[PDB]
Amino acid sequence: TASTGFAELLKDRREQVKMDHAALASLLGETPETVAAWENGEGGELTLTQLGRIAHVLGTSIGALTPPAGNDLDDGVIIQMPYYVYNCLVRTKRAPSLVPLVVDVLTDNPDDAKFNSGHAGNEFLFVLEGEIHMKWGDKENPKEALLPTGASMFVEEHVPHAFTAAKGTGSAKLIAVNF
Amino acid sequence: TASTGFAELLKDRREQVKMDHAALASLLGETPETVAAWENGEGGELTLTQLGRIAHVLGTSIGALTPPAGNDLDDGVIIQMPYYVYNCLVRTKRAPSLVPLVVDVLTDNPDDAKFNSGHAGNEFLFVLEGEIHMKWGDKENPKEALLPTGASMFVEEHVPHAFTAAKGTGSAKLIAVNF
Amino acid sequence: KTASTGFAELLKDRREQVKMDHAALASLLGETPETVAAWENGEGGELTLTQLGRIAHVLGTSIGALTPPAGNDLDDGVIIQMPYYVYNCLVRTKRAPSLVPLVVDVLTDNPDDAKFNSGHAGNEFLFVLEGEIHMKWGDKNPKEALLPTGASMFVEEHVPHAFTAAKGTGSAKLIAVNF
Amino acid sequence: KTASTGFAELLKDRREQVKMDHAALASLLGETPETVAAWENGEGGELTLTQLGRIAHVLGTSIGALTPPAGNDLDDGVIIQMPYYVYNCLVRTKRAPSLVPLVVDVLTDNPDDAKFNSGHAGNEFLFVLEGEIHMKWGDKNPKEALLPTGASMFVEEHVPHAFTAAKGTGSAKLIAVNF
Ligand SMILES: [Co+2]
Ligand SMILES: [Co+2]
Ligand SMILES: [Co+2]
Ligand SMILES: [Co+2]
Repeated sequence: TASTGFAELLKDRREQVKMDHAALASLLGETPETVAAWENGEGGELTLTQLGRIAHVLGTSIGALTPPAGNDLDDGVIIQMPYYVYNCLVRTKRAPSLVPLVVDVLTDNPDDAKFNSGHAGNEFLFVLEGEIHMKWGDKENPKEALLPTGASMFVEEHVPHAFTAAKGTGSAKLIAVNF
Repeated sequence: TASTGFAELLKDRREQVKMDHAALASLLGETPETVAAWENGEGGELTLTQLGRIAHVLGTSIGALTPPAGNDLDDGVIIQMPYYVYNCLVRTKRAPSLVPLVVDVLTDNPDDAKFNSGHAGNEFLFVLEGEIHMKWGDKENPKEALLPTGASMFVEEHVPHAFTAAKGTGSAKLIAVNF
Repeated sequence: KTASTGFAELLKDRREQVKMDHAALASLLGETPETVAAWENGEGGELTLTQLGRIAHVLGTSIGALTPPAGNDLDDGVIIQMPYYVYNCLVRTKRAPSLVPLVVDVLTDNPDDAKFNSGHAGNEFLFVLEGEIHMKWGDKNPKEALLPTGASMFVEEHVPHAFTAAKGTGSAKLIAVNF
Repeated sequence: KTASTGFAELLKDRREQVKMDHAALASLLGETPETVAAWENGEGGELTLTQLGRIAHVLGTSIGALTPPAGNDLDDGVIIQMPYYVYNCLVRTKRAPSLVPLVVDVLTDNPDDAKFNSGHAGNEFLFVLEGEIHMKWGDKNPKEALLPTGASMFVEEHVPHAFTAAKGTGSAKLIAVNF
């Protein structure tokens, strides 16, 4: 469907900027038959660089000329049967930014907490097991919190944060839902 | 800050549609001094109905004339210490649609599952304890799934769904994150 | 669809979303549960801006999220308007509130008097209808350009700008579409 | 900022977001991990549309999410263009791709020949510059209106529309701004 989606979106955009096959073809150094072919679903072998040139001439992005991620749901639902190890939970092309994980935190030395520099999106966390020592903000003088099982947290986009199990408690587990 | 936010947004919108105090005042049956007062932060006693008239004359919504929810974060973070009972987890005015809950499911009779007709937003779920009998789609001939502890699910906006503990297992627990 | 009726429906949606019953919400607002139920029955019209801000606050959201969209002033999808600076306001619509089109008669031809607009929320398209325009933008050390009749321009959000007719040319006219 | 360079950065962001290393991602694409690392070093320019669709698929997202925005063709926030139907394309910008302004010369004055546009993704503002326009919209049982010089109109997304000059009036001219 990449080729098919591109074929449809290419035609819509070309029409939108009032170009006929010949007009777009000239700008790209192609023949109008070649542009007609792309709109007939034959664009599959176009390279990333060529797509960039086409988007440029059409004053838009490759993204605007390609289809959305797709649908992997079953009547609207998708299920997943069951120092840091990441256990990936269910994801879906219908909500690409959703990345939920069960994180096993195996280090219990807060001095050795390493900061993720911040995310582009928000994050919700729940302490599944053990006790977590969370740190955030400025790596040099961070905000901190000892979080027992059952505690929950929200971390806003771009806020640096790190986690370790509470000093000498061995290990802990968190569910992290980035969205 | 409702009054202060309104004062600033009102002035910006009025200016945007090229109205001076007198022009807006006439349309509302008010004096220009009264409109000037609102822009000086004195709009706190305006009623919901009056706000609706002001938004109408300015061709916009009450929402466009009022401030965003606000910031309740501490350097970008907010934490919460620890047939259906809802245990509300952390929420934040910085991401209003985020509503995470620990749901105790106390009914284990799938025949008695009642369908939530669907949400405006998406939902992620994780089976915390026990085994869940999930149903979704058409209440009369639903899709179903038996989900053991550790299973995860995603439910798209407006998809009806219901949950019960697996037949005769007593009770179960889920973390539901609506966003 | 009154302001009261829209609030009534959105208030109920949000209250249920955060799993509060009438009594729980009433306890946070200095009201009885019966009064909260009344609001949900369309009786919130007299609520003040200040009170609406508190309601939004305890529900962890904004007044905007609890009030209806601007409205629909269209006739099956369309709306038609018959026919130093004078602004002739063209058609506007509650279905696209940021759209503010204007025919601007520029009656000063002394660039030295161009007064800068601090920038807009939103983009802007301009088209010179008559005369010659002396345009200025950026840092009020501004960039400058002479725009003859038929010239068109795009100014991105927040870019400050100002204009007059070209020196000693008398007057000019342009159409400015903010969107 | 090449298409290759943008893809390189976004691919790496996404791969890390779903916690896959080079080897894990390589195993889903029929490539070696060294080749995946090369793409992240800017060497993906020859990747085909088909291959990009597969990459997006295994990463649970869209080609759009893995490719750069349209780009910036502005000069400190602005871009300027000097000066049956003939379309004179006015200024456009990659910073607002949906903006397509045009001066349309309408050379047919027989309403019977108005050919309907199935509707647009996006809104549209129109202003009659010369002559009289016979506008049609909705169900190609259409609504109709005569628009004299100076009239303005707004047509919402997806509403089909068509126009000619008013019967026997020769020709007309309008400016159409799609945004
Ligand atoms: Co994180
Ligand atoms: Co639900
Ligand atoms: Co402006
Ligand atoms: Co159109």
